[PDB]
Amino acid sequence: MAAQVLSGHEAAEAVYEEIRARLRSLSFTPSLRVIRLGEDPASVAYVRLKDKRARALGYRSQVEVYPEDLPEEALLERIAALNADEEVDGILVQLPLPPHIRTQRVLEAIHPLKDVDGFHPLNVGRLWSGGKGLFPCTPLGVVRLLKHYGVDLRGKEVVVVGRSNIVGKPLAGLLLREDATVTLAHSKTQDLPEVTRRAQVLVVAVGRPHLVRKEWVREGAIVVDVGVNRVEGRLLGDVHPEVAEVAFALTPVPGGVGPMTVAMLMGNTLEAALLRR
Amino acid sequence: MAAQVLSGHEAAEAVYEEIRARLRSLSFTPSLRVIRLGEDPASVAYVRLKDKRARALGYRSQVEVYPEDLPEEALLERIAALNADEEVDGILVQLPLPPHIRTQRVLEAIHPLKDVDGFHPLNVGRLWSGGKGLFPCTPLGVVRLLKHYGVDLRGKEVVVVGRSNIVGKPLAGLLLREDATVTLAHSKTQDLPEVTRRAQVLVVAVGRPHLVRKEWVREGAIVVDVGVNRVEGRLLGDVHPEVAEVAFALTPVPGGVGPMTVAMLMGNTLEAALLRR
Ligand SMILES: NC(=O)c1ccc[n+]([C@@H]2O[C@H](COP(=O)([O-])OP(=O)(O)OC[C@H]3O[C@@H](n4cnc5c(N)ncnc54)[C@H](OP(=O)(O)O)[C@@H]3O)[C@@H](O)[C@H]2O)c1
Ligand SMILES: NC(=O)c1ccc[n+]([C@@H]2O[C@H](COP(=O)([O-])OP(=O)(O)OC[C@H]3O[C@@H](n4cnc5c(N)ncnc54)[C@H](OP(=O)(O)O)[C@@H]3O)[C@@H](O)[C@H]2O)c1
Repeated sequence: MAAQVLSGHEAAEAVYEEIRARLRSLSFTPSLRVIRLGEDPASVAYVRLKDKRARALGYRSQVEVYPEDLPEEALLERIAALNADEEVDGILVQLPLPPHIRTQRVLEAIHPLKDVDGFHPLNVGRLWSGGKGLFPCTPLGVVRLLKHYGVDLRGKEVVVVGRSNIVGKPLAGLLLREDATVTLAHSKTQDLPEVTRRAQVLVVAVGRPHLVRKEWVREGAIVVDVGVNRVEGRLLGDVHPEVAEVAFALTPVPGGVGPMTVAMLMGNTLEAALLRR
Repeated sequence: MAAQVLSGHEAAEAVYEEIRARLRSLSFTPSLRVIRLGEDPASVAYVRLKDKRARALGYRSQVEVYPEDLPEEALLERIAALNADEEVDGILVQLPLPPHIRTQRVLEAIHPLKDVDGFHPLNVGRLWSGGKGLFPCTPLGVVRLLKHYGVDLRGKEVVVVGRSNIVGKPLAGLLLREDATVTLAHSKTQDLPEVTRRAQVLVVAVGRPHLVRKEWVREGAIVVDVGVNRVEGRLLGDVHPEVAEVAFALTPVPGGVGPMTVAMLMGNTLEAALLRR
C-alpha cells in the first residue's frame, strides 16, 4: 500500500554507467569550469558536489572562485576568455549572483555550446521549438527519473507546480515532448489543491517545506519533490511525508531529485564536448 | 444568455489606431519583406492580406515571390542579403515551405531583430525566459484580444488545445506571463472533453472543423477559436457554433482571431524597426 521511494541515486547510477562507457570510446576527456562569486554556504556546498562528481567521473573540473564584489565587466571578460578557450567544454555559473550583476546578461554571455545549465535563450528556444540543444539539468533529471522507474508519460495528466526558468518551465517543455498533458501551476493559481488533485504525475518545485498535503494528492499519484528546504539542520522537500499514504510512489528528500540534477549536469558536460568536437 | 461574439476587427482597430499614432511621432516608416515560394492558394491569399494591410498603414511592404523549386541555398542567400539591408525592418517567410527546404534552417537564418513572426530560437528563448523580444503573432493576438474584451487572466484556468510552435506553445508562454494557470492539451491527451470542461478560457488551435462540441465546454467559458478550416468554400473554426449556447463569449470564424493575427504582425514590424533604430 505505502508509496515506493523513488531513489535518485539508483537512477543517477544508470546515467553515470552510461557516461563511463562512452568515455572509453573517446580520445579526450570533458572539461568543466564552474564559476562562483562570494561565499554563500548553499552555493559553496552545491559547487563542491558538482566538482567532486565531475572529478570522480574523470572529467577535468575546475572551480573558479572570485570575490563577491567582482565587477560584472570582469565576469563577462572571464566568460569570453572561457568561450574562446578550446580546452573548456562546459561553463557553469553558480546562482544566485550578487545584486550588482545582471544575471540574464551573464547567462547570455556563455556560448550556447558550452551552456551545460541550458539557460542561454538559444537553448531555451531550441527546447520549446523541438530542436536539439543543451537543456536544464533538474528538468532533464525529473524526466529521466520518471522514465527510469517505468512511468509511460504519453497521455498522462502531469501537474507542475512552480514556473521558474530553472525547473518548472523547461520541465513543462520536456514533458510535452513525452506527450504528457501538462498543467503549469504557480503562486497565483486559485484552489491549488483542486488543481493538483488531478495529477497522475505531480511535480512540485516551490520551495515551501511540506506545503503539499495528502488531500492535495490523487490516489496512486507519482509525486516528484524538487524542493530543498534547509530547516532545523535538515533538508525538507516541498511535499509533506504524509503523502506516502496516498501516492503510489514518492521522491525522497534528500536523495530523490537532487542526485539526478547532478547526473544530468555531468551528462550535459559530455554532450557539450561532443557538440563542438 | 447567448454568447457575445468577440469580433477581432474591433480589437484589431484599437491596435491599428495605436500604430498610426506612433508613426507620426517617427521620422521613418517601417519596411516589411514577405517571401513566398510557389503558388499555394492559401499562401497567396495570406501574404496578399499581410501586404495589403501593411501598405494601408503606410509601411513599405514588398512581397518577393520565387519559384517553388528555388534551392534552399538561394533562399538563405536572399535572407542574408535582407538581414544586411539596413532599409528592411521585418523579414517574414510564408509557410509552408516546399519539402526540399529545411524550414528550421530558414527561420534560424532570419536575424532575430527582423524576425517579425518570432520563430527564431532567440525570440522563443526570450519569450519563455521572461525577457524582451519579438513573439509569434497569433498568440499575441489571442492575448491582446482577451485583454481588449476585459478578461482578467490572472488566476484564470486556461486550456490551450494544440501545441504547435506557431500557436499553442508560444500562447502557453504568453498566458503564464499574465498569471493564468495553463493546461497544454493535444492529440495524445486522453478524455480531451473532460480536460476542456475545466477551462474558464478555452483556446482551440487544432485544425479540425467544428471538433469542439458544447458538452466539451464549461458554462460561461470564454472560447477563442484559432482554427481556419476551408470546407465547402466556407471558413469553419475548430469550435462548433452550438458552443454559443454554453459559452459566455465566443470568437467567430472568420473575423475573430484572424484579424488579430494580422494586426500584431503590423505591430511586430514597428517593434522590430524601433529595436534596431
Ligand atoms: N534539487 C535540485 O537540483 C534543485 C534545483 C533547483 C531548485 N531547487 C529547489 O526548488 C525550490 C524552488 O526554487 P526555483 O528556483 O525552482 O523556483 P522559484 O523561482 O524560486 O519559485 C518557485 C515557484 O513556486 C511558486 N510558489 C511559491 N510558493 C507557492 C505557494 N505557496 N503556492 C503555490 N505556488 C507557489 C512560485 O510561483 P509564482 O512565480 O507565480 O510566484 C514560484 O515561481 C527551491 O527551494 C530550491 O531549493 C532544487
Ligand atoms: N487564424 C490564424 O491567424 C491562424 C494562424 C495559424 C494557424 N491557424 C489554424 O490553426 C490550425 C492548426 O494549425 P497549427 O499550425 O496551429 O497547428 P498544427 O501543428 O498543424 O497542429 C495543431 C495541433 O492540434 C492537435 N490536434 C489535432 N487534432 C486533434 C484532435 N483531433 N484532438 C486533440 N488534438 C488535436 C495536434 O496535437 P499533437 O501535436 O499532439 O498531434 C497538433 O499539434 C490550422 O487549421 C490553421 O489553419 C490559424
